[PDB]
Amino acid sequence: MMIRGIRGATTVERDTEEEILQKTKQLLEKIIEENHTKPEDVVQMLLSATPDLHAVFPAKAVRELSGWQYVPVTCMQEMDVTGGLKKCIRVMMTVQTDVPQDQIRHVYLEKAVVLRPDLSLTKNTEL
Amino acid sequence: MMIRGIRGATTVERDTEEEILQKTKQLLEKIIEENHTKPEDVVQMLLSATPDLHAVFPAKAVRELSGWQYVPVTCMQEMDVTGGLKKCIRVMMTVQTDVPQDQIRHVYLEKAVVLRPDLSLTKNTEL
Amino acid sequence: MMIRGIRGATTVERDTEEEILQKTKQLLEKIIEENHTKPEDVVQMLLSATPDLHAVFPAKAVRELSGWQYVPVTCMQEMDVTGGLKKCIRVMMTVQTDVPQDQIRHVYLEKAVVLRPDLSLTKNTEL
Repeated sequence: MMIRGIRGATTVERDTEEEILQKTKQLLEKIIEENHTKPEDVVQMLLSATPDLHAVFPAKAVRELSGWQYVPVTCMQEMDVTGGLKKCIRVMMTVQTDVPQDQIRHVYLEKAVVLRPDLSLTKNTEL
Repeated sequence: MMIRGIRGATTVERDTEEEILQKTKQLLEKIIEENHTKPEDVVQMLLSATPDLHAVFPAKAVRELSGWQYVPVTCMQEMDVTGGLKKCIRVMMTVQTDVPQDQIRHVYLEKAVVLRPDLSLTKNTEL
Repeated sequence: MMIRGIRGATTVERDTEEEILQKTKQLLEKIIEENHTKPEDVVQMLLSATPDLHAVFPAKAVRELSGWQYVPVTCMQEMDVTGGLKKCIRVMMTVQTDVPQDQIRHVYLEKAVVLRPDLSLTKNTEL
């Protein structure tokens, strides 16, 4: 049937394997929870990292998640945009689903919450 | 019906936000003109930029295109190839469509016209 | 029919066009033979290269393979992980197939044999 991309993004405080794995895992887990995604219905996944992250391939966390051992995943370098979010891991998970495009739940965590499309910037936060 | 990739590429003269969004929008518009693509039929999109481009994520132009705000898109850095076309933006748009693979209209604009494969289906269907 | 990614990887001894095309073509042919892949059933392909490879886009091997000239493909840079495999080409081939996720045959050649899930761990018996 129809297939849909699911986006997510998250950040780490430091380029360490523990942080990259933990935050990638948490991001994937939230995407799964919000979209009700079963690993057998995942076509494939891509994860990107900004060029300030080198400790580990974030795909390791996907490969270790129980039940996800056959999900095809690979990584890539995000483009280096001047002023772009630093230490950022992004997902493109492709899933078989009947859920319409405008109801798919994309997930933005940690410092990537500023990437939510739903928000306008608050001009005065205090009064 | 089936899912198919549509490829595009374009270039800019300068690493500026207005040029990268303008040429990326024009490339998407041309893809829509030629393939008749409706945003809800797009599974997902990937945009790449050569590493001489840093001013903006080209995906911004997709996110701002009227009706396309729910199309999942993310970017990546293109490889740096010796002699590779400079200042180039490429797209891979994954869509649901019944158009056969050899009729999908891949779009090469600006200096990326040098990338077109110049295939001959008139001959390939025969010999 | 379901869509599924197929993963592959290989390596070259030298960053030359000749070796990159030779080893990418070998990798493609092996994926095709293990999965019985027909080009019209390929949605699209992505190929990544480590940042030590500049001589050619590995996608040239796909564009030049007989009957694959309408398979949409594009490339990206793999992320630079410390101690990541050097001179490595990775593939994500998206295909229409009824084969179960756990029976897809992912192909890892040359020095990328260490990326086989069943070999990646062998070193744990030794150090």
